[PDB]
Amino acid sequence: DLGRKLLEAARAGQDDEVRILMANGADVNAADNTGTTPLHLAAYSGHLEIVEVLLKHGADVDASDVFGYTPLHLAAYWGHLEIVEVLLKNGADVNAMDSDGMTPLHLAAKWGYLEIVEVLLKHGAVNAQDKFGKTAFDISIDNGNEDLAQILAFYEILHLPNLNEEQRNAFIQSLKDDPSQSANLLAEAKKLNDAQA
Repeated sequence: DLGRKLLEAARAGQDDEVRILMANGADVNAADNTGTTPLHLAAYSGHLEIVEVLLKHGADVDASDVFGYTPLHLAAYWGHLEIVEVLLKNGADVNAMDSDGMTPLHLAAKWGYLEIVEVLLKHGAVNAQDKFGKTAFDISIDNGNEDLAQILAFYEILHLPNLNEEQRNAFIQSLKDDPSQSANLLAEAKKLNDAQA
């Protein structure tokens, strides 16, 4: 049973066993009844090289399990920066949502992965609300993570349509003087954004 062997080797990080299983015609996109594929297990376990091989042989980069998790979800949840970069480089939907409406940005913000949040925003990650109506910034505020709230408020302020350059740079400079106030400045910015619309 080559599919099961490929799933086991993908989860255990056995690179040469994955190569040999591929050489015998194992299905790159073999999924168990939960919808979990070898790319899922390699992105979850943190095996970058197996991610690169699987993607090289045609692994579905946007395969979702019965919970709605894509491999990008798993890489963001478990803090695998380089696997996030590799999956995005191979066309992963940066805005994929799970059963709870959560994007990889939500899961990366949940654990305070600053670099993964940066990489996701570089690839055009969108600000979305989960089932609880919460954004990645809200998650940043529920936790005591000042840096993450500062970055996410930087991006929210950066993308407001009705602020002019002097106001936007004033809010950004106000995000570098005291980051503890990142939650208040964004609200001030949003009020101004809606007064000039």
